[PDB]
Amino acid sequence: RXGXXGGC
Repeated sequence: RXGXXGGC
């Protein structure tokens, strides 16, 4: 998810 991405 783009290097992490914790919400959308």
